[PDB]
Amino acid sequence: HMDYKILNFDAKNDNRGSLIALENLKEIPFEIKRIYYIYDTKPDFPRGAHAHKELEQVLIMMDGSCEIVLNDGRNDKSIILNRPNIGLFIGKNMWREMRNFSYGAKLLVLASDFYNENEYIRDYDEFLRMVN
Amino acid sequence: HMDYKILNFDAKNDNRGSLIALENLKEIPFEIKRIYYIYDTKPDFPRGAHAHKELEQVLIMMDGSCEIVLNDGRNDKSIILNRPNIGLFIGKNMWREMRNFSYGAKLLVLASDFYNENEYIRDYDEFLRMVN
Amino acid sequence: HMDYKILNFDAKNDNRGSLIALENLKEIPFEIKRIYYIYDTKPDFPRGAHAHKELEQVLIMMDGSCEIVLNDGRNDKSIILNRPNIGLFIGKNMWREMRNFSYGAKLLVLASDFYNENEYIRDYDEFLRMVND
Amino acid sequence: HMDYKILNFDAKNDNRGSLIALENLKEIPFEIKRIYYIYDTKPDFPRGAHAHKELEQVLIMMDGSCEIVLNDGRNDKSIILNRPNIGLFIGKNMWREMRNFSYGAKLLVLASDFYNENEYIRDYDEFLRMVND
Ligand SMILES: Cc1cn([C@H]2C[C@H](O)[C@@H](COP(=O)(O)OP(=O)(O)O)O2)c(=O)[nH]c1=O
Ligand SMILES: Cc1cn([C@H]2C[C@H](O)[C@@H](COP(=O)(O)OP(=O)(O)O)O2)c(=O)[nH]c1=O
Ligand SMILES: Cc1cn([C@H]2C[C@H](O)[C@@H](COP(=O)(O)OP(=O)(O)O)O2)c(=O)[nH]c1=O
Ligand SMILES: Cc1cn([C@H]2C[C@H](O)[C@@H](COP(=O)(O)OP(=O)(O)O)O2)c(=O)[nH]c1=O
Ligand SMILES: C[N+](C)(C)C
Ligand SMILES: C[N+](C)(C)C
Repeated sequence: HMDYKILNFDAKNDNRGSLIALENLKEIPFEIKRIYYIYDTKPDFPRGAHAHKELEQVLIMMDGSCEIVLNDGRNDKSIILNRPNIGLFIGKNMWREMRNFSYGAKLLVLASDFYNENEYIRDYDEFLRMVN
Repeated sequence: HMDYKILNFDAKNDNRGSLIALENLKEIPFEIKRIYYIYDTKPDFPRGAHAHKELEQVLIMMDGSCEIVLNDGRNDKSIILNRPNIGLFIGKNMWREMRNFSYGAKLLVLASDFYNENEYIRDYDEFLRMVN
Repeated sequence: HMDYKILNFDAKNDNRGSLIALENLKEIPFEIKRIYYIYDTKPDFPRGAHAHKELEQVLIMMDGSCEIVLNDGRNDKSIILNRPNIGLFIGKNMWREMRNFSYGAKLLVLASDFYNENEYIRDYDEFLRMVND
Repeated sequence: HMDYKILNFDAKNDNRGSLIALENLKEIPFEIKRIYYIYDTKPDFPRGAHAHKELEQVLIMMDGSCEIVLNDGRNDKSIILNRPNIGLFIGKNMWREMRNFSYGAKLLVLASDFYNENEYIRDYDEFLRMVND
């Protein structure tokens, strides 16, 4: 019982393709203040390796695949994201890395707040002191 | 001088790839209430063919290409979206269609409000009466 | 009539996706000796700008779109490739460019012979001289 | 030692992107008679589940990732393909599956011979009987 959740999204499917709509405090359990997206990824060059005190996130794999590795201080879960109709809710005080990006994989992140470099914990031991 | 704008985004480029961050009332000229994204597109099956009174939008081509065709009531502009570091701001009282989607092209839309089927103008003549 | 053909491919479609199969002297009207693919393309960085007296090619956009521009010494013909089930045969004495690549668009090329840098014409003026002998 | 090889390809990289070239009896250790590509793949809809006495293949993920599962009648070997500059040679008397496709992932296959549905083994039990003669 870690603070993440798999979100299965409802798509409007038709001849012209698929559409997924995600709204503030409905499919998204917070108000979107920011989105960012990561592209030109490579499988040998992983990303993240950080935690956040207050910031909450929803991760959608727009293109390709990756392994999200989550850690709350004790046991740690590997979640593979590889389709656009699934999102990963990442709660508070959660260490995450993203590895094994398929070449050119495109990740989309929906953020509960504006970018704040100070509130990044980029040191795993510092994270563990903060958890305990 | 129609109510659209090309947005050239700043990317943090490094070994692990590219990251673009877009924030409420900074890179985005409104507060995000909703995002939706369109995938499994086809070049022979176009989309949109509608206008909106109040709703404002930012369009980002996450994958592949398409032609956005804009119309405000008089002259009409074709804008080709084909890279993730460019967004298209679509203002108020603007008719748009999206055609010539590359097979499997992925469009991302950032919306200034919650989904409201009533405020869709899906009739071009109705749109023109409303403009004049 | 310029020496190119649009090839419409038959796909085997099920709930697991689509398969296209291309064989020597059947859907491909030559013997594949080499294939090449291009990726990490950019809308603002076009490619091609060469011609070949002998080499026949078949072009397939596996991902995204680009604009193939074909010239046999008269006017440019643009052919948009934006789906994987269409191919473009390009015959002999054909100058070609490929521009307006969607970002990260991928092109597959089935070629009729082994790579010879010597047999490349990479100058348009050289190509017109060659076509006006 | 199972009859597969990981192929590392040399790419020509410039500011216009990357090109990989694959030739008969050079980077590909057979003569290409046919190529096929698969697209509109789904993580939950795996493909393959067949073997071939004669047909040699080279697999390349041009877009996205999948898990190739290889079996010559002993234990499964998983090989992840997730970049376009790696290929997977699959020799004779090899059962293969391809699963955990990223959504819309695209696979290119260079094949040593023309398509023969007759020469396909699409039953695993049939494959073990064949490998235990
Ligand atoms: C998330 C984010 C990052 N950045 C900057 C911080 C770094 O200099 C750079 C890369 O971010 P970084 O934290 O290293 O990325 P990841 O989570 O993929 O490991 O981008 C912003 O400017 N704004 C943002 O909203
Ligand atoms: C934009 C949007 C559409 N939809 C529905 C409306 C339609 O039934 C379906 C397709 O939308 P539609 O307006 O036809 O799409 P497009 O702008 O690409 O032409 O999705 C939602 O449920 N929520 C949304 O936020
Ligand atoms: C087509 C091809 C190119 N190359 C090399 C030649 C160049 O140095 C490099 C780029 O090829 P180039 O002709 O510049 O590519 P394009 O037709 O896409 O513009 O790749 C090979 O080594 N083998 C081949 O079969
Ligand atoms: C490989 C191949 C398949 N096909 C047909 C056979 C089947 O009806 C269909 C799907 O092939 P199948 O063997 O089911 O594909 P996979 O190996 O990806 O599981 O395509 C051809 O017609 N030619 C070919 O060269
Ligand atoms: C607790 N969780 C299983 C929903 C992540
Ligand atoms: C008016 N506009 C040129 C900025 C669209």
